[PDB]
Amino acid sequence: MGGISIWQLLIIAVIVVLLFGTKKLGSIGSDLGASIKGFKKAMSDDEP
Repeated sequence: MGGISIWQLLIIAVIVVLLFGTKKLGSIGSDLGASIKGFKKAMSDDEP
């Protein structure tokens, strides 16, 4: 924090994605991204 929010993430995410080779996110994000969707989806409901 202290200046890091979406902008830093954007540059970082872009660099990370090209530099990583778009292999990890696709390999880990598959279980990880999915886990959060299930998590967020589970808590997304029953909330204002």
